[PDB]
Amino acid sequence: VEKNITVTASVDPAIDLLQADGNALPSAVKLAYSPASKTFESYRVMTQVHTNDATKKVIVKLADTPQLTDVLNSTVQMPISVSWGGQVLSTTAKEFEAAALGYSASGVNGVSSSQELVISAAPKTAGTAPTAGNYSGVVSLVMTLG
Amino acid sequence: VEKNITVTASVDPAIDLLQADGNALPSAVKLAYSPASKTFESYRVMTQVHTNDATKKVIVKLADTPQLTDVLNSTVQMPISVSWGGQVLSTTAKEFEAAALGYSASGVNGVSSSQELVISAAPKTAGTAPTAGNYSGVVSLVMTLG
Amino acid sequence: VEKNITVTASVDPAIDLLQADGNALPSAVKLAYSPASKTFESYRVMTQVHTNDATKKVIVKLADTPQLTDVLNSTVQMPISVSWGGQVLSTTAKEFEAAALGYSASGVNGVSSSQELVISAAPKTAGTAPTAGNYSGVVSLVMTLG
Amino acid sequence: VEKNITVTASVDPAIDLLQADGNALPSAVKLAYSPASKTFESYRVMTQVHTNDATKKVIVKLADTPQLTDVLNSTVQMPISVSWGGQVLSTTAKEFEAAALGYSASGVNGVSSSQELVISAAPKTAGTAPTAGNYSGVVSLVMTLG
Amino acid sequence: VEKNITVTASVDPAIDLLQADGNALPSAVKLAYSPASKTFESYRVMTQVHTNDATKKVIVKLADTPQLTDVLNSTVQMPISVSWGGQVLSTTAKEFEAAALGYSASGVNGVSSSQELVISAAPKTAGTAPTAGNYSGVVSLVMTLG
Amino acid sequence: VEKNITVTASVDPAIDLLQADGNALPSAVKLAYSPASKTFESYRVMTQVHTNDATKKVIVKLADTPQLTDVLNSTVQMPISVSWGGQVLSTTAKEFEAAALGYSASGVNGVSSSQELVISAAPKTAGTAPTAGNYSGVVSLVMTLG
Amino acid sequence: VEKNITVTASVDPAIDLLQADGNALPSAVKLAYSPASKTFESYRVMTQVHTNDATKKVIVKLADTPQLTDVLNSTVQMPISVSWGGQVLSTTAKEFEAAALGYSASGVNGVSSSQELVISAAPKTAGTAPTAGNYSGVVSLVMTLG
Repeated sequence: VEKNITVTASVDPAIDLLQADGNALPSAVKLAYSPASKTFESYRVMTQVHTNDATKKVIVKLADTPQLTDVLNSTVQMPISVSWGGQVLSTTAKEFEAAALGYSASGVNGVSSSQELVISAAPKTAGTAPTAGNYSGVVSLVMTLG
Repeated sequence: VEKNITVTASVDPAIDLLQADGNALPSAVKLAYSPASKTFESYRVMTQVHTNDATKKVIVKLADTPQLTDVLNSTVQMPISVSWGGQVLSTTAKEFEAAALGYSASGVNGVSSSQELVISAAPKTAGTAPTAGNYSGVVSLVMTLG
Repeated sequence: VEKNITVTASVDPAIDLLQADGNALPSAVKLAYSPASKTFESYRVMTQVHTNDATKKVIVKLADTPQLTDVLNSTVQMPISVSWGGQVLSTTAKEFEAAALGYSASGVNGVSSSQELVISAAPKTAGTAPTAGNYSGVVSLVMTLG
Repeated sequence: VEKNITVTASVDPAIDLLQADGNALPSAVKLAYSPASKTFESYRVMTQVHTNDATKKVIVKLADTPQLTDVLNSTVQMPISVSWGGQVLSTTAKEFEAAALGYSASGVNGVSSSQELVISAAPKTAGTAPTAGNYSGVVSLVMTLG
Repeated sequence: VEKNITVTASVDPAIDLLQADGNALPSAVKLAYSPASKTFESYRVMTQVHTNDATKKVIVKLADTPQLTDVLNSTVQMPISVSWGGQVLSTTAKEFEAAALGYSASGVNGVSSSQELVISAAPKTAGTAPTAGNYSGVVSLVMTLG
Repeated sequence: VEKNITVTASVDPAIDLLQADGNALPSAVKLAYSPASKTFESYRVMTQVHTNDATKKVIVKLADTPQLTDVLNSTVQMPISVSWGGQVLSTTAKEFEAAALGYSASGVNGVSSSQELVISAAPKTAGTAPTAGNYSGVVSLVMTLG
Repeated sequence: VEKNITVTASVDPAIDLLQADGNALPSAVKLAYSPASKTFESYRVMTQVHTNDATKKVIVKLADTPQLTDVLNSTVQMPISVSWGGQVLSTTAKEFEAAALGYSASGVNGVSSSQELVISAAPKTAGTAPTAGNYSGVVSLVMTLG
């Protein structure tokens, strides 16, 4: 037999995010709506940033405001909230100092301390249940070196 | 770098199931077979039901009779048994009263007492060892409000 | 709501391993490294073997020599040592007699006495600290009936 | 049968924490709230630090301020307090001298005397009961050598 | 090193149970069976109830009738008997008056006198030895304020 | 509140060991080392055997030769010596007659006279102090009816 | 409605590879690049070989040397390393004996023990970061019977 396995990779020499255990971030996450409290469960994962130069600050921002949208009704939207390193991310660029990230906390140089990434969504109107259906959205997290 | 994390969610304003610790139910379970006793281990998890209205009864049923089937032989089947709240579930719809579920037992309104969910399988013929191989199946648990 | 829980199972009519309390073996284990003594902590669990026929001997072997490898450097390796029933396992097949396992020690037929399984790792060079990073590996324990 | 047990380990040649009995620290802890005194129970464990070089000081800090957050409401928070070696830990780095830790108190070189680790939480407003629900959080304890 | 310790807590502002020495109740108990008398040993622990309001009665009940079940045979069952405060608990709700509990017997307000909790099991048929194997079950004790 | 207490039990209809006061045997024991005499303290407990049939002999043996091993060095071992009923136990099976055990010495039928169980360890080389550290081991006592 | 689902299959009566859980191998894999260590993450999957005749040896080779190439610059290349069964694969043909594969380890005849497949890539010049961009490549694994 012949088995053609396609191998693909994306390379950025400067920066990237990886999980605290040394694995790539998940490509998809699942949220749960609970009717009693009218809110969605948050997704939390501990991430470490790998950098080529540890002396420069890190700028984190979102490419666009993420929104959960119904697969059958593009009109219905629900905002998505993303926070990294304990601060809420948005289109405006946040800045993290190199000393705050704690590079080389372990024996590996260029790897910072674990930073928590939180993904969550809320109804667009407070105290109102969202319309039934399946929702989907994309969070475009952009990280660049100072 | 840019990391496109896809966020998806399914919303039902009326009812749903969550674990007793406030987490979504597992998407996959594993059963073990012991050759000496010719039986499979059961999977048990404690679940709590969240409802928009606590005064209505709850109807629980299975969409279809689940069966473990060999991944390499669709002919070989093994029945799966599912029980929730201490009663055996089937295609015929069971009914649970609102008072039996014990809503608002804790300080959170609309959340009932913990109900145990049991997943298990048995050989289709009693006292006969199943054929060797890998088996798989899907349990489609359907819960609706009265 | 509909919740599609996938149920999967692997069946071998002859033999398998289970924990002494009647649970499946863990799918993952964690080792701890202490800088002071340059050695890793061992993982120990008490297991019982279930057999269809108690009169036959048991052959235990490893599919391949396990090694801890760095997730970021496939070149760096650390050997893993596995021992079951008080004897060191390897690629060469060990043999355990049916009388040594003590079948039906309790009231259940076909279940032997508790056998200890030990998982441990050591640096590839004695007296040298391993390179910092996260390591991973797989132990493929193979058990077959005589 | 074949049983694929995944073995993973994290190695830091310089420093780490272990329990006083020579076991890894627990990955999860449980706190208890008492309605009568409006306070949470503290978690206490005796830990020993293992070092490659016993002549250097030890710096202990938290990667971020831990907070207990409701699994269903990311808005509700409760601060977590962590203290090690009798001093309260925070984002600002504490320093412990090598003589204060008492290295080689027993016959093992590079192992210090037992240091107590305390994990506790309190309501964000004094004298006010927290909202009912399930809370979760992560404490990221960072220890590095001087 | 970085050590991510997960901290979790469950909060009910009204009521809860704690041990007489101020510790959380055990999450697991062990029963012993003696062949000579055909009965199981009882588990006894002294508990104190903490309440936000000491003037209201206390309702105690079980979410479902607990049963010991064989880990390898879901058909085999053994009933579990639970009694708190000297009275047998069941699905029907018991009621304890605020004066009978003796609140503030010591210097701490809102804490009652010690109440004994008894967990025990018996064979489903009197005078018959249970089938050999390992048994497990869950007791869901529900306590609410009047 | 809801408190999920897990109840588990192991049943053997034929035989078992219990303490002379009617309690289960301890799951863990502690040994002390005195530098002055290069020996370990022995652990002694008085046990009574409960049997379904008092006319049959009792066979007592160890599943494997117990050894104290260093938690940080699996190479270092220390033998453990176990004796029950005044005779040294080993892998080879001992036999105790029904008349020697003195069944029904008290008013309870099927319960024998008190038999002493001794657990002790010694250095693997006589007159040599063991290496410093923490040691652990498991004694697998197997008792079966004739 | 009419839904035209195209069904296609490739048949080789002699040999093929499947995952250890009985699924086809993935058609695409993703590699992660970390700037700090200047290396790519490896892809590891456990595979089992199915054969028509278990007495013949197995020859494994690559059709051509795989290389990661930039989608926008065909000049930029990065070598891909593939290893199966613990040995590095190349254009020269490796040979695996029928006894080393351990056929019929489980109850299914003609299925061998689990063999690990590793896919990884490295920069063409050691210690040099690859040029930024998206890379792609194909691994043509050829397996034939002796």
